[PDB]
Amino acid sequence: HHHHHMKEIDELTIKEYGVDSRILMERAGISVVLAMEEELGNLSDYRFLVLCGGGNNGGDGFVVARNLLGVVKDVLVVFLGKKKTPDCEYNYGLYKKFGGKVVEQFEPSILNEFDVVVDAIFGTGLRGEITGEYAEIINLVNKSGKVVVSVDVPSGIDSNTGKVLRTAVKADLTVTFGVPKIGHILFPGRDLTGKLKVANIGHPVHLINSINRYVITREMVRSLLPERPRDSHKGTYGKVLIIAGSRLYSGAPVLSGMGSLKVGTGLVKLAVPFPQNLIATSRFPELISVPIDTEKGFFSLQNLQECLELSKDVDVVAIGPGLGNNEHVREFVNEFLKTLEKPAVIDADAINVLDTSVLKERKSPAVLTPHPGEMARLVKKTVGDVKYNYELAEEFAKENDCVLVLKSATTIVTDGEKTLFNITGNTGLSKGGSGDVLTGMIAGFIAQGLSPLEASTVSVYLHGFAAELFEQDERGLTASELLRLIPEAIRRLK
Amino acid sequence: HHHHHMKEIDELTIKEYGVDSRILMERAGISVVLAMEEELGNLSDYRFLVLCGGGNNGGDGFVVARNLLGVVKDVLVVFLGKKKTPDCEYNYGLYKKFGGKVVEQFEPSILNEFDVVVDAIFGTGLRGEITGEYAEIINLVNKSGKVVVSVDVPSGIDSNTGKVLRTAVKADLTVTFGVPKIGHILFPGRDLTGKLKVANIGHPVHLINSINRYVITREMVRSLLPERPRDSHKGTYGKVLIIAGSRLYSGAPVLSGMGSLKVGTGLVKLAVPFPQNLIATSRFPELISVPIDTEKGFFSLQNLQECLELSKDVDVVAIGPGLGNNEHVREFVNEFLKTLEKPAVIDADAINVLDTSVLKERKSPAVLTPHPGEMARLVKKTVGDVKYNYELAEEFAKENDCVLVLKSATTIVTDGEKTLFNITGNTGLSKGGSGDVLTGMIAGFIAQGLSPLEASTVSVYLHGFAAELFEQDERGLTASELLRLIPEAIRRLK
Amino acid sequence: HHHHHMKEIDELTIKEYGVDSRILMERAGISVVLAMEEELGNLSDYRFLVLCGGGNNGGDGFVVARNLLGVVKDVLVVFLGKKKTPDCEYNYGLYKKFGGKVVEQFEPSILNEFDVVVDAIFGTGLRGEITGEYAEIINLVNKSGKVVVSVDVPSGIDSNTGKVLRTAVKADLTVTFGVPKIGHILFPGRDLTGKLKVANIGHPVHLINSINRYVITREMVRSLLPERPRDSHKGTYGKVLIIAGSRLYSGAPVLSGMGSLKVGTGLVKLAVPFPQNLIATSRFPELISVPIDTEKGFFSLQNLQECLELSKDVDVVAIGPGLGNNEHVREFVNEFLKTLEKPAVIDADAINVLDTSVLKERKSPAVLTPHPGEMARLVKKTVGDVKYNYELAEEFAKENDCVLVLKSATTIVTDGEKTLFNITGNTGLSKGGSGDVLTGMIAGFIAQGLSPLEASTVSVYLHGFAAELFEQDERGLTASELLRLIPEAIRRLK
Amino acid sequence: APAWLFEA
Amino acid sequence: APAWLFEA
Amino acid sequence: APAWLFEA
Amino acid sequence: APAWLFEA
Ligand SMILES: [K+]
Ligand SMILES: [K+]
Ligand SMILES: [K+]
Repeated sequence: HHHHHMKEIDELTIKEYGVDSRILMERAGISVVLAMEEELGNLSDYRFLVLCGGGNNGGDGFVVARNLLGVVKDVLVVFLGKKKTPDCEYNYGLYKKFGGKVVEQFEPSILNEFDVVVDAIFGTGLRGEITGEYAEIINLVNKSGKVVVSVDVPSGIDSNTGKVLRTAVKADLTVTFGVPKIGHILFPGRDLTGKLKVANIGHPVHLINSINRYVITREMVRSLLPERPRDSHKGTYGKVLIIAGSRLYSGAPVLSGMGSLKVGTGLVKLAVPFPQNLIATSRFPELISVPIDTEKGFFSLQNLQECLELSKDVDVVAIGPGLGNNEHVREFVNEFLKTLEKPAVIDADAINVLDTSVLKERKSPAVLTPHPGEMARLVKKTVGDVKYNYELAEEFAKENDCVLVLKSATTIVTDGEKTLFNITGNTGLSKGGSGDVLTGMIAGFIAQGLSPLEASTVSVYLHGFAAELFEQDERGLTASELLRLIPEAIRRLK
Repeated sequence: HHHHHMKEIDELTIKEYGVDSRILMERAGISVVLAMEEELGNLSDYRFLVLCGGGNNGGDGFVVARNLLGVVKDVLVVFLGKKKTPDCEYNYGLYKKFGGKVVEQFEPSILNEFDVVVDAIFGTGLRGEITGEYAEIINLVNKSGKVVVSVDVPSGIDSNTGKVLRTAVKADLTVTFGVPKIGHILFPGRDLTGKLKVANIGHPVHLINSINRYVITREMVRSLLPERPRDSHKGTYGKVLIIAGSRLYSGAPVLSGMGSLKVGTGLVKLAVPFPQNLIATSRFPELISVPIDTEKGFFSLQNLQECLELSKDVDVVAIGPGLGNNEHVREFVNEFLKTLEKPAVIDADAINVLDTSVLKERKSPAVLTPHPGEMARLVKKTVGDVKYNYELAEEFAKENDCVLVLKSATTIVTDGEKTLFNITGNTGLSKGGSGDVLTGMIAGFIAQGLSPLEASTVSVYLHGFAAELFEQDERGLTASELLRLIPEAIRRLK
Repeated sequence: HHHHHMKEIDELTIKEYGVDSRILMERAGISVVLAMEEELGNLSDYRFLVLCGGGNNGGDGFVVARNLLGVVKDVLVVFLGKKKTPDCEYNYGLYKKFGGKVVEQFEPSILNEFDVVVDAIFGTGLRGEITGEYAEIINLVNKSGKVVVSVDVPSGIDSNTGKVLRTAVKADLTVTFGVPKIGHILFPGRDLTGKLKVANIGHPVHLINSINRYVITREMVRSLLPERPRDSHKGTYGKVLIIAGSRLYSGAPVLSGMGSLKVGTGLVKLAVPFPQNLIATSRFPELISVPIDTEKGFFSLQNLQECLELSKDVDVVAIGPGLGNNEHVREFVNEFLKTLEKPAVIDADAINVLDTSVLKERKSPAVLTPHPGEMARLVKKTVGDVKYNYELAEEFAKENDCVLVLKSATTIVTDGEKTLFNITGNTGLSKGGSGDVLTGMIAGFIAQGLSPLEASTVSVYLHGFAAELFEQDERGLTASELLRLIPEAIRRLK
Repeated sequence: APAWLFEA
Repeated sequence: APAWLFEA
Repeated sequence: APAWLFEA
Repeated sequence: APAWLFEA
């Protein structure tokens, strides 16, 4: 049994394993204290304002406050609720019995006499937009310039989606319990989380591991990287065909091809309309760039047979970067994919012309790599409806029997059963050519023997990690430099 | 007189030079002890399990065991044979007289109480597949995670071929006597050897030097590198013509040409079908890239005369990379080589279309550089029958009066009389374009005055050494980066 | 059973353990080669002249020579004997069969064409003075300025005594087999040995450990240093009385006392004639320096009772440094020691007046610490007869039931059953006051619980080691600076 | 890196 | 210090 | 590098 | 030195 939420995990740990809810709440609060100390150093000179709601997030806040008593310069709780859950009441009682001061009125000037704000207003129990007293207070904290530490989730972020519910706390440090929440991973939530620490508060480890949606980590990618046996030859490491480019878009094939080669693929062949095919070997003569005779500079049905022939002697086919999107391309792409009995990595213009019926009838696997504009056009929805919409991505992958790689600052990788989130990268990747590289990487890892899902997982991590290794300002990163950085990213991963 | 085997060398050292066999056996075992100390440091805290067979490998093992007595934490011999050779019996007797414990029953749990396994089961006397008790024991050692030290050859490797005879020990350190064996050099044996130390155990040095098959060493390549007299001009350093490329394979000529230039050749000219010839000077304008007018993008008999004319003013001709392999190419390649009175380096598609009769009738020398798929097609055998088959390579070179460079992780270089093995390189070379570079290097060294065999020897070493100098993960190495690394490999060799 | 000599050890290893004598001889020679390489680096550029006698030392030399053939620049053996032992004949035969050149005539100019001389003329088989051809040759080698490496013992040194038998080789490096010989340890032999390496050549380890005369090593002294339990008080670490000094020799008590304190003794009291007792606390106020009222500035029988009273409350008594040596001192010393029922450390003037009958009748233990002049006067022999005479020292210790510490550059420590040799120190210790310090150290270690033999062993090692730690030229070392260095010597020993 | 309490 | 062969 | 005993 | 949890 997998478990979508910490709510189910908490309940089981209490009701079935028998851990008192108060023990979990104590472990949560002391983990916030320890995290603060790792981040601020010695706490003894700081004055803390702890903002508590009436739920168990506020209860966690009372634990924090009580544990700082007598050890820091000052502690004050502002209790912002109208009533208290039983564990919140218990820890409120402890805090007062230990000598702690609580007020129920928030005075704007109160921020002046404190150094650190502990945000324990709302956690996973947030429901609906924040207004009123709560909102004014959150807005005052965000204008204050103080150090902000959020308990579980910054108040105002929907922990299931990462959306802001009218307004939300911007934290320097967020301490979350058991596992990261989706709202720490997706934006805008990811941005408001600041530095995220995930604390073990005593849940059984197999329940924590029962979660079906994961952040892609360095350790996970290290274990998936294929082996390089010494006694090998190029065929050991697979062969990729890339069907890409047009008279309009001559550069895309080059970036995709080198993306396959830089991740260790043995042989890469491009099929590109003549004379644009010669661009590729002029820059990188280790590529094979086959000239395709076209009528007007674009792939059409007249090239169907030659592409299928070239596919026979490769392991994987990538298609789409720079193809263009007119009727002749659409007929070619769909007839080709319908007939191709090899794994396919489908990107860019091949997605824009794709008939999703074709995916349903394919026996061989596929990875699709849309950005949200492409995904939107693919399922006929708005960009705002598909962006960071992991449930829709899962549904699409399951219904069409593919892996879907929905690119954004956080990239979602899913086969419909398992969903992985990638958080490596930076804004240098928000630039033409970046996606073309990733397409090559994925096809390359598939050719080397990784499953479509594994190939996609490793590729999105390494593509973002390579961007982070760029030595100058990220806004100056281009795809050609990203390519150069891939082998360093691989070395560092090991 | 040359001597194929250590068996003949041992026999002569005993029977003709008069060294007692027991003195050789003592020198063998103490060399294992010293090697272990270099590799592990101080031996005194380790517990050693020594696995001895009934032959002289086991005898060597008894020497080892006896020499550890009283100096390490524990020593135990498991004697796995049914009888003992006379030297094995002698050293078994010494081991027991010195207080040593021997058991004849192997208990799986015995691995638990030891840190180092000394594998003295089978050496060069292995005959046939390993089964039974022997196999279970080897399989238990390979699952144990202990430090493994093999005496002479890891048990289970055929010392003449490097093949595994059903199962074999995977060693961390192999100590071999007199000379490396072929089974340390060729895979899979090379992989199972781990770190190899070659110990002098007292054979006369001229017998050791009488071996006719050698590993290519740094010192050997240093002594062969041509001189660069200060008062020189480009002609001093030779001229190469490369006949390469096609409308399909435009990059190969470029890699081959720069391979010649990076090893110090004075002038390199390519002949490449127009307009693919312009790819080369667009990347590297120091190349001459002559346009050849072809009918359909491939060399044919119509280009015979022009190529022969271009050959007149060069020292060496390389042919084959990216030519394609159709009937018109086959007629051109064979008529050209039949008529060319210059040394030829024959690679890739020129090998695929080669009529070996043509090699027999050539007055001028040739080097052929196949990978095993190409070699297989060339002699009409299976890849598995030609791979690492040095005897077949020798026979081919002798029968066709050429140098054969059979590329693999260990590359075999032979003229039929002398055979050299190259062990430099890594899996970054298992990628399209790598071979094209090597072809250029060989032609370049020939043009500078090295014999075909010497040129091939130096080139395979430096090509692999350049790969090892790549600064990031080897799987990201491409041919363009290999080219950049060649001059550093040369500097380091000096 | 203990074994005085390597001769008995070799014989047992051959005749009872069954190791062929030729295997021992091969192991000996290869150990010389390895030792030379550690000391010279790569041997390949050097020319070696090996001087072989007709015994097994020369046989070892033939092993060396043969093992250098084909690996170094040149090897020549000069065979200086009239006949050969069987193992020498065997290895002479091997050397020639391997291509080696032997001459039987030594030409003075021959030294000119070589870099290293390997001295394999005489080892432990030397008997009587060296004359004739042998002597001229040894004298020529010592005038040559070449690097000299001696096999087992430099030729001309008596391996049992360290004496030179008319003339002897001065070696840069001596490689000896199994154990150091007495002639490497005692002077002049110690000086002619140069750097000494002791090689394991395959003797059973328990036979090697059966030797009854040992060099005192760092590891041995580390294991004997007493424990310092944290919950302790000064009494834990013992109390020493020092009976020392006179109107003539006021400084000795001070050096002895501080010697006890610097090795960790808990309480030190001196008894010194008034007003000389005040010298001690003026320099080191942590000492107790009791004033003894004397008639003329020396201890006499009138002080007997007071000294015996002071002895009651201590663990050990040191007596002698600076007492003077007249009749009244002699009566006091002998009556005191006859009556004292505590361990005694007897030095300097107490030795000069000692009636050895008193040692025979004492129930309590004693350590005596003479230099050879004092030992000579004590047994009524010449200095030349007692100097480095370990057999006489053993006989004395056994007959008088004491520990004898015979001080010289190599110090001999013996109880008559076990004899230890100390080689730490330098010529800064050849200076008044050095011995006074050592006396204090010994009494201090006894007071801390070490046996007289253990105390003496640790003290002679640390006293010499402290001298070596002096930072400026050794000839400037004084006893006051030696005291300061003791605690650093202790720290370094751990 | 000790990670009983925190995953980064 | 490895000392199978030599004691210094 | 001293290599009387071992070639690497 | 942060000492909320431990005094040395
Ligand atoms: K919160
Ligand atoms: K073996
Ligand atoms: K000697």
